[PDB]
Amino acid sequence: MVKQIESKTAFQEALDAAGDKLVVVDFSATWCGPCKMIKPFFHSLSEKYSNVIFLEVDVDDCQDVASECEVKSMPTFQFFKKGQKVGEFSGANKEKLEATINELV
Amino acid sequence: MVKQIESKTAFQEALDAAGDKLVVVDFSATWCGPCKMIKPFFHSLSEKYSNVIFLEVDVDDCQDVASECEVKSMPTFQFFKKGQKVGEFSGANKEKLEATINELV
Repeated sequence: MVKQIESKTAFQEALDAAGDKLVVVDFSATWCGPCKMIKPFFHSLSEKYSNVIFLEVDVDDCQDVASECEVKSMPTFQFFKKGQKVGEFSGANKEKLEATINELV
Repeated sequence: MVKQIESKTAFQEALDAAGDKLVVVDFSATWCGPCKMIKPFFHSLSEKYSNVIFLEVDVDDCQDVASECEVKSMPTFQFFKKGQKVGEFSGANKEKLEATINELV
């Protein structure tokens, strides 16, 4: 299920502990409408794909992580495999989220 | 020069007091890179076009205004004439900002 990130150290330690597994990070903001609309579906994906790690970073909480990951739209999903970014898109598109997970797993 | 908005009442009162003038609102976030990159140029435009009102809304400060204006990218520029939205785009594009101001003034 979804891991809540509350520091840059925790973000890095998570990308390390993932090993060979795909990591999907949702960068979101609480005030932003599309973020709220997609949160339940992002949590259902985490129950459906045991083999993929799902992280949530609130950009207001972790402005340093947000800045460093160069986020500028919400939600933004970034995909990582062994510390490397292998995909990214923004917008609350359900079909695209899952289709990207299936391409990258 | 640029007016700092710190409430929804102040945002509404500003759109009222503008009368027939174009209002350009920059929705930004302090942590976001492109926002910081374009801030000086947005302030130079405000000195150059006396006849246009330039407002700044920090989306962390005025999450209600941000939500209601349905912002989801930073920076987002929204353009208003007599309380009505007449244009919008996002991204730190200098030429486009000024070209839109000249189309709408």
